Amino acid sequence: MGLEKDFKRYGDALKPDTSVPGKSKDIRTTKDFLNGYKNDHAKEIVDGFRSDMSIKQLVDLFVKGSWSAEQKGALAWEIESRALKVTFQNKSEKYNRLFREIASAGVVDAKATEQLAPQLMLLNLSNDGFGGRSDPLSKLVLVAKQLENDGQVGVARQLLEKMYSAAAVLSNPTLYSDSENANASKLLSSLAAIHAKNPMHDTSMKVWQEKLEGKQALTVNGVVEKITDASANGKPVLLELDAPGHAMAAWAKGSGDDRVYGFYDPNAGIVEFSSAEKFGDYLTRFFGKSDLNMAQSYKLGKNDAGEAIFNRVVVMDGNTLASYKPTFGDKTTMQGILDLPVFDATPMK
Amino acid sequence: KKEMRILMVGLDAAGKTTILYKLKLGEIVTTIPTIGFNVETVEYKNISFTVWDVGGLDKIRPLWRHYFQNTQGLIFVVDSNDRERVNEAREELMRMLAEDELRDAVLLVFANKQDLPNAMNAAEITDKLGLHSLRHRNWYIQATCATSGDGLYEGLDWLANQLE
Ligand SMILES: Nc1nc2c(ncn2[C@@H]2O[C@H](COP(=O)(O)OP(=O)(O)OP(=O)(O)O)[C@@H](O)[C@H]2O)c(=O)[nH]1
Ligand SMILES: [Mg+2]
Repeated sequence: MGLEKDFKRYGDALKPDTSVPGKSKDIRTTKDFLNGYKNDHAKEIVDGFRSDMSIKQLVDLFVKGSWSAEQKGALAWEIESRALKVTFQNKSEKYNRLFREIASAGVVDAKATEQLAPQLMLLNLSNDGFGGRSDPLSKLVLVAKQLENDGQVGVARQLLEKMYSAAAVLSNPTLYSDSENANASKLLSSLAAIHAKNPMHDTSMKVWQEKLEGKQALTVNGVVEKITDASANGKPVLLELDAPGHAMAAWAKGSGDDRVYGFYDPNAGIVEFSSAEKFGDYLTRFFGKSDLNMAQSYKLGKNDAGEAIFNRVVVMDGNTLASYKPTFGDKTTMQGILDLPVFDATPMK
Repeated sequence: KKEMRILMVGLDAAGKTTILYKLKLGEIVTTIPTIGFNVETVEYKNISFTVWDVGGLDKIRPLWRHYFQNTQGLIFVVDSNDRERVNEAREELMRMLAEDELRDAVLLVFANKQDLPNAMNAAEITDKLGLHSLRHRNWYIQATCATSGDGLYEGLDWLANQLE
């Protein structure tokens, strides 16, 4: 693929040899790049930019030039926008085919559900150039599933809908009220707050029961056994699954016939099954070489038997996570972040 | 043998999600307003249709253009019983047909909810949407009731035949 080569050339040019160590501040975190990274901005600030350019031409423009961090952000938005435009439907189709095949096989799981909301595409539309919020989103989804276990309905579903709504608002700001624009921005700065004061670093509250790493790092089958364990039945199981550079979530909630087993990859979406067997099938084939091979694409390490392992699995304490307050001096909890509005009742402009 | 990507759009409440799952699962599913999209692959004769059901609420209609990639067919679904919004449907259809990315897409209109009592019929929808004005466009209009499934495979059959 031309795209894969070009997208890798582009990537190299963002982590450059003027600060070799993967210890120096990455440019995607900087205020200048992040101000740059938005639609309709390269045409204002980048000499030689034209909107009819291909990806390859944009990446040529990027690597040949002498650019400020802001100019780099604007070009990054244009390159990433087009790259996601070329790939995201292919990828979604692939995830859906695996879901539907498992859901439909043998005895159909009539309660199986999928909701796709690919974060990279929605965050690019939302003019957020940080490069992903898999960790904040995974944590918010685990809180949502704690809340749903205790009886709230559709909390994770609505978080994901609100990502769509924020992306509609932020990409087309003049169509919505000032209040809606402020709402969308506030949703996204909440993800950033969670990253800035990550509750796993918080020693005054313990949001986690157990961290499984290094020596006792879990395989995919280990995650499956923990989620589908009948000993739990009644109680929520809430795991955060950490690859080296990407976070995901998995859960069990509900009792008896309302018990559901779910998985959230922020890059794809949420799936839930009522069948434990089907949940196990999905996760195995999602990560497994034999099928979607996400274990390789998220670059999981291996144990001595050569099986893929997560860097870390966190067994979450949901009620404590729910009450965590990511910003000092602001009462809003993880649950309150889930409840933030985007659209409100004002008719569209 | 042939994969064809289909974009399905229309105003909220048109029936798009109902149609998708009627076709895919053979069932009527209880739906909510789609904020996001659904997608399914529907095998029909030689063709794998990947059908993109995108939400039609006004506040997320600007997102429709993010689903245009490599799309061979457009399904526009109109609530035949919604006389108040039919000119709005027409405006939204025409905005899509204006997009250079879709210039070669075939267009199948589903005149849905034919079972409701004040439903405009196919000929009337054809005039209200201005379909006859469509120059340089392979199009077709099929009267449907999603909940019974009447018309849906006739629609699909035409589309399949155009795309082969
Ligand atoms: N009577 C009747 N009801 C229908 C028909 N098709 C769909 N419905 C109903 O109309 C309502 C809306 O249908 P949806 O499929 O959710 O509409 P949608 O186009 O997906 O709407 P958005 O998700 O907002 O874009 C549901 O209650 C459906 O059951 C039909 O042919 N006749
Ligand atoms: Mg729908």
